Amino acid sequence: PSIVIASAARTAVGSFNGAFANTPAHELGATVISAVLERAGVAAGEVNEVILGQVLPAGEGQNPARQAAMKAGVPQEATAWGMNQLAGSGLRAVALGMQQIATGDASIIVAGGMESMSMAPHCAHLRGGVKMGDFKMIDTMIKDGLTDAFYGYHMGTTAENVAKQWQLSRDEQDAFAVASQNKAEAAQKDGRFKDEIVPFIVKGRKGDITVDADEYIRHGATLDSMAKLRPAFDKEGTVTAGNASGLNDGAAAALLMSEAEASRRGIQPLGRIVSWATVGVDPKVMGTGPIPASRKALERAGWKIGDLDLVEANEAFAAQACAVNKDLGWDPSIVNVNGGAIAIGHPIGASGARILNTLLFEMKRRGARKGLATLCIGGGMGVAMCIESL
Amino acid sequence: PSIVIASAARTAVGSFNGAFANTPAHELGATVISAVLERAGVAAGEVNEVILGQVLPAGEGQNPARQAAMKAGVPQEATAWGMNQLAGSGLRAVALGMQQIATGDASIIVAGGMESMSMAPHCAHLRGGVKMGDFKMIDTMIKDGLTDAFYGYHMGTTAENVAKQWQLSRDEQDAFAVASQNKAEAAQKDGRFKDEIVPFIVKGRKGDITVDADEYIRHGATLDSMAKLRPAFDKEGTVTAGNASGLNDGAAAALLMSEAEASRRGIQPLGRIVSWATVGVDPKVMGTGPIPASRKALERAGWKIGDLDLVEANEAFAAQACAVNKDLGWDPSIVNVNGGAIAIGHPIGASGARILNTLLFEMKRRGARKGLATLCIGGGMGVAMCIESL
Amino acid sequence: PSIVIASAARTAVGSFNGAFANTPAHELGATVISAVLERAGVAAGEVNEVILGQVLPAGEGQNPARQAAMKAGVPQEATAWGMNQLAGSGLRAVALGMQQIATGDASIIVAGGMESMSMAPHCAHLRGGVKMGDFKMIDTMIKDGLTDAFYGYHMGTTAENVAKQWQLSRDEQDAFAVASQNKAEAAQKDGRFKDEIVPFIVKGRKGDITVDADEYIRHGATLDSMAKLRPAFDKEGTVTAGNASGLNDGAAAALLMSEAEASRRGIQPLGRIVSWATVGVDPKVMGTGPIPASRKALERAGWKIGDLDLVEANEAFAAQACAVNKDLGWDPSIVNVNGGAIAIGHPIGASGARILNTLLFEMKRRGARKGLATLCIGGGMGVAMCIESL
Amino acid sequence: PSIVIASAARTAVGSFNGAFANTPAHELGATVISAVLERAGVAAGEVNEVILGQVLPAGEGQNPARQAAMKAGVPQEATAWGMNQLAGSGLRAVALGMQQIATGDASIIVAGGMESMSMAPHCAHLRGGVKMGDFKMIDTMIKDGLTDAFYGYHMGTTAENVAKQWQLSRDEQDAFAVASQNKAEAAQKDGRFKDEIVPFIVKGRKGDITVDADEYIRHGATLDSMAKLRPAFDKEGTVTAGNASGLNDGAAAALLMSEAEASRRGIQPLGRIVSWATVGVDPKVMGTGPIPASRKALERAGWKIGDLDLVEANEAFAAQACAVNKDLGWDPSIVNVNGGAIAIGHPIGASGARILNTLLFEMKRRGARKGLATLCIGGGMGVAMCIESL
Ligand SMILES: CC(=O)CC(=O)SCCNC(=O)CCNC(=O)[C@H](O)C(C)(C)COP(=O)(O)OP(=O)(O)OC[C@H]1O[C@@H](n2cnc3c(N)ncnc32)[C@H](O)[C@@H]1OP(=O)(O)O
Ligand SMILES: CC(=O)CC(=O)SCCNC(=O)CCNC(=O)[C@H](O)C(C)(C)COP(=O)(O)OP(=O)(O)OC[C@H]1O[C@@H](n2cnc3c(N)ncnc32)[C@H](O)[C@@H]1OP(=O)(O)O
Repeated sequence: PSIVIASAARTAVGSFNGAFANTPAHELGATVISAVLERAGVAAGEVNEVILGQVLPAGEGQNPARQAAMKAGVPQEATAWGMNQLAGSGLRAVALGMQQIATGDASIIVAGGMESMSMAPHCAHLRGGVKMGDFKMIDTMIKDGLTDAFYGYHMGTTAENVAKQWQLSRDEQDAFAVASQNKAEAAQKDGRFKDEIVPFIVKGRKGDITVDADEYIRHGATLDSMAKLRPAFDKEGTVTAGNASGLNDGAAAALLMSEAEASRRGIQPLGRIVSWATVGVDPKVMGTGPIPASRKALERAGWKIGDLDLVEANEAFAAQACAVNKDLGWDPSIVNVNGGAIAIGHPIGASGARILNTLLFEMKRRGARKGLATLCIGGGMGVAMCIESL
Repeated sequence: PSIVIASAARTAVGSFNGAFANTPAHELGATVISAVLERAGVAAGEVNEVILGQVLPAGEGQNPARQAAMKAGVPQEATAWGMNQLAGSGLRAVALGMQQIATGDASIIVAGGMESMSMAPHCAHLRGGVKMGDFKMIDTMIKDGLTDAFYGYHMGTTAENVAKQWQLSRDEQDAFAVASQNKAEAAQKDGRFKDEIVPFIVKGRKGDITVDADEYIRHGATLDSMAKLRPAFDKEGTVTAGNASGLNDGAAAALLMSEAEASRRGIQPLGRIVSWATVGVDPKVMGTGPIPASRKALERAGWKIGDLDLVEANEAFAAQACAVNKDLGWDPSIVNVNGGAIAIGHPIGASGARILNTLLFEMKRRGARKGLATLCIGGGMGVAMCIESL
Repeated sequence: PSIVIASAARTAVGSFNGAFANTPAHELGATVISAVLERAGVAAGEVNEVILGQVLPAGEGQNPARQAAMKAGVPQEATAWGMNQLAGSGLRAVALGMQQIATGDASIIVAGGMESMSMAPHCAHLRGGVKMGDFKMIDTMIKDGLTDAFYGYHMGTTAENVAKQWQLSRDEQDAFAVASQNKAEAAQKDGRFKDEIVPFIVKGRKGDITVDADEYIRHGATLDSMAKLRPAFDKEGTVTAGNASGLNDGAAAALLMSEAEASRRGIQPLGRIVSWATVGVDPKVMGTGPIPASRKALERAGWKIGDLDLVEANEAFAAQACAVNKDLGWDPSIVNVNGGAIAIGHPIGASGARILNTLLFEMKRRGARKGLATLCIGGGMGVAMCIESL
Repeated sequence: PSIVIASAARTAVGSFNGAFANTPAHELGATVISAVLERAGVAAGEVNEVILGQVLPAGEGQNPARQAAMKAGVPQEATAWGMNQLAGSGLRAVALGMQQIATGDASIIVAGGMESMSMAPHCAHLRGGVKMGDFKMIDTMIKDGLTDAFYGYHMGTTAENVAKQWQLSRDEQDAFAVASQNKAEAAQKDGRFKDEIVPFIVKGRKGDITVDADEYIRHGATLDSMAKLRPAFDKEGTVTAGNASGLNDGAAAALLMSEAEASRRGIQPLGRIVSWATVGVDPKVMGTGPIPASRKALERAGWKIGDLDLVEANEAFAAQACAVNKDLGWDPSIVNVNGGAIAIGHPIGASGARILNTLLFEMKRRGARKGLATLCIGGGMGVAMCIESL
């Protein structure tokens, strides 16, 4: 069983309280699903199921994955469900949809992730009531999306654990965060984000606004701007607003069918899916996931690391990214070539569906036979997926 | 591939704000995880991945699937995620774990669902700031759990729609409710729930308490007690609190491995998952969900409906319950043999693993060979699984 | 000018989240206004102004004093206002009422206080908009009621400051606390709170409840009960939940008019206001306020301490009550004869009027000619009033 | 007994979330207390009591009046309290101050009001808990300040009710509004608010800002810009954002003492308090309050309406201001000569002292012998004060 990605589409990544400040995630998910179908000329009524990862659904209504699907006119017959591997959420959904087809329980899947971090509420358990005293209204975005459940600290503190263990400096992490801005701003001028991006219409009261640009890419980054920042996590630390990724909005997807099914419908696929994998690492050093998780995908497929021609390794942080870059020892010239999540941004639940899209469209453009996407996960996991263009 | 349910367990079901009014889901989760590990004779350190369905995770923190696994003594090298097909979730995860093994990506999965509706917070988007005027604190249990996202009313109003369609009188709905309470009260006194129930110790400042008994079952439910209430959703309707299920907290799971992997180890499985299916219908009549699902399941197993010896079909509402039974035509004596959710309760994400456990253990207890699990789903779906005893 | 208290009344004092847990303060106030009218034989039409002290009106709506008056049927042509000198309020309002009549601006005043500490809300300033992370919902009872504005600590910490300066042992404070409970119980049992209490009907869906007993008074309070408690404010402190007053709900009032006005109407008044005073003291030892205030009241009356026949000195804390009695040196057997606030409760803005009602109705029953009510006040003040029988 | 206002002062009136956006009301009051002292040449040590009207003190901590007085160096031996008669507050506190001196209980009183509508929190009663279903976080500014407690509608609705009863057109309201702005602008440019205003230093982190101008006053207000607004309260209405006052922050105060005392000190007082009055009306038409209150004040003074040389009548709403002027029939050319609240702003509990400050300083400037200040009050009341020059 060979399961292909016939099409792929992603919204631009927005900035926290930015383009998509008041846009429910499922609206963004609605546009990517319509966009994969439109691109593959498959009608929404041919879609068996919609699998969207999502970390931050509080307030958004029953099963926002279904809410996306219905708004893109996937009929009532089809099915939709969410899931959560935090930041591996959006790429694991592609694996799960891939698995729906190899097991012969669905014919055509649309799988990705969606994320409105801007729209995440504050919350508090108030059923028993609060007999007396102050309490905290909690930011679900931070609590459910960015804080470890086991130690109680921010994910910036787990990338910092990788900065002392691998001895990565404050200079070296500025040289990756600037080099991801530089690579990404080049990309954006060059139009290389055009193909993958499907524009989204933010419906306003005094005028619509079509968003087709990733707005968290700061233009023309020097080094002295990065190296004059103040650590956001430790107070004698090395991770900062500039070498860590952002908080973002965004949705992203891929359209799945068997390889036989694409070629019947006259569809030249972006890739085949050849393997994946998911492993666990010490939570304290959660950024290291992409290492064992790339290894096991690369073993399953039957590929080495030197084989690879193109790689996305989500830059949740600059500490974690460099560490996965070092241990695996692959050519860093082919890694995050149109930049990564520092510059682009990091919409948690969508982000793995993002870097899958960037790789598949850049793989097409440049002529790379073998790609790899990978994402470190909070709690200490890694996830990966080896691709092969036809 | 031929996967088998080696072991299974669940907590008792808690009343709304009752025994587990302050117990986080993942705590209830860890207890059921430890349970199936110990019941199969597999050590936590052999588990590859934990899949928990869960509908209402806001405030609990990062990926409660990982929190339940790590607490239960599963080692950091394994992985963990959750998902949301609403009331279908807890059975869906078992099917999702079956595909990991079938696809050659996991040896051994723990799969089920967990839900604390007690612990679901209220919430509000408060980033913009509220310059003036009231804003709503939104009950996430009601918003994300029980409210249709397209039609804007409760699930119980969809039960009015199904009742109106199927011409199911109030007197009929109350007679299904009282039976389901009478079956469950009978099964409680007779220890038919003891096997599957694993006690949960609620730790407290002032005394540990062991919960080993479903507390939502009302003893000696009479036809008058059901017939004295008012309609809860429609002011000239039929659906009341007596003939719908409640708001509850619990968890439930199953350790899945290939059939061969069980034999090596001397485990006597509680079932082979022969076939599974999920179908979509109109959100207005979401209770009809089980109908196309149970029929597609049966088609995938190559079974006729008259081949089943046992059925658990989830009792969200006595209106939809009566109707699903009416269509499929199976003997109602082999349906919810030990009562259903009206009596036992309806902890949403957990329900699908809840009824599966119930089916598995009565399937063992009476020597039934063929069994089917099914659940209706908000926003217009159903899910279903055949189990066959070894 | 010679001003009399023609009539007085109070609700029973409710326990925190007890009998009045969901009764707005103005509803309690409305019953006492109606009662002082009924007791004097004065019609609501004849009232000029209602003045009600109240510390925690947040969320009750515009000017709760006007709500209470309107509810009691005081005509729209009268006026009403609220005021806040913390625990002084309910007494200070009476003096303020006296001054309307003494300056010829009113003939007929209803004055006192009202408080629902149970109904006091949690709050936060949210107009700016909170960009990110967690914020504090503030208990307005604690913040606006019980915390010193200059030093940041609870009123109980000022009770420790007084326990330290006056060298007041834990066992001395406990014996006082116990004696307060035992004298309150004896008075309650003997019917001594009957004349002052007007019953309050708590209107309830499933039945109305008449509350006519002070429910905070513990029956059979033992010295061992007090002795076993942990210090509530300082870990090597002496002040506990037992030897401090509680958090409580109630209202109390007095109907005033000139002595010649009472004479024409043939009313036998409860008392003439001979004098009153308010003084400040250091916030840190706020419980000492009654010292300077009572001395100043007595000076203004032309009375010696030895001339008093009965005293209500409010029992915020055993520590401060003991300091006060020690310094003034009045005969302790004439002070809080029927118990005090440790036993009865401390509904802040209402307590001044509460202990005036107690003073006035014991004065009448025992035939005492000369009386004095006094209270300490948060932020460092006291208030005192001298009453003589006609 | 003759009471004089020896001195007076006010902060500039701040725009809602404008200059004083994060300044607690007691900090504004502390600056005005300091200023009346300095302007009278009276030391803070000689103050007996501070009395500050305030409607919205939730979350500011214990008795903000005491907080203001202490910050101003008023010694701990003095006393301070707050009161609430809504927009009547800041004036009635002055009459209450007078009465303290008039009955021989104090020699020296600072009295007025302070309000921060910007700092007023949102709130909710959460003590019992919220077992299920949505609940509102209530804007305390709207709930406690601006909503009628009997009818449940905003004060702007009482204004409409007055517009309809007095048959006041939109065009007439708009005219009056534009006249208020144009007159306030003129008075501001010409320096007429300089004497009354004390500057307030907003303490910053990146620099202090000195505020000494009333920032709500729109410069170059056009009739067109009033006329184009949509009714704010009634969709076929008349009352708009433009012909209503605003939501504002500010404080104001007067230092009082006897006339014989000011003579001893050699103070030339701003005025003698000759009479005051407060009267109730129907809540539905509360804007009319000033009518019977001014009449009652004039009758107490022994004055005819035509004896007045200057008047401040608060402009809560153009509709009610116009009705007041119609029924009383005083020359509109002597009313709100420097504009009113539509232009200047309406910090509720501070406004009655705000307009007293404007009457007094204009009375001084023009040599006007007889004045009157009056306000309407939510819930159906009025307050008025007569002032004579010495
Ligand atoms: C503001 C002003 O201007 C004027 C003033 O006068 S300042 C005074 C204002 N009022 C105050 O400061 C209130 C003082 N009291 C308090 O703050 C609170 O009651 C407190 C903090 C001291 C207690 O906190 P709490 O969490 O509500 O505990 P609470 O339930 O009341 O009692 C604690 C325990 O002691 C027990 N207890 C209470 N009173 C007791 C007594 N008299 N004897 C024996 N046991 C007692 C209770 O049963 C409870 O036992 P359990 O936990 O096993 O059930
Ligand atoms: C409590 C008591 O006892 C006594 C009393 O007297 S009650 C009186 C107390 N106060 C009140 O009742 C408050 C009355 N006012 C309000 O509640 C509010 O200001 C209001 C509801 C009327 C308006 O509030 P809002 O929703 O924020 O609208 P707001 O932004 O202030 O104004 C809307 C428009 O009016 C316009 N506006 C107002 N005056 C204008 C003028 N002179 N020229 C041009 N435009 C003007 C603004 O330009 C604004 O346009 P934008 O949308 O482009 O910004």
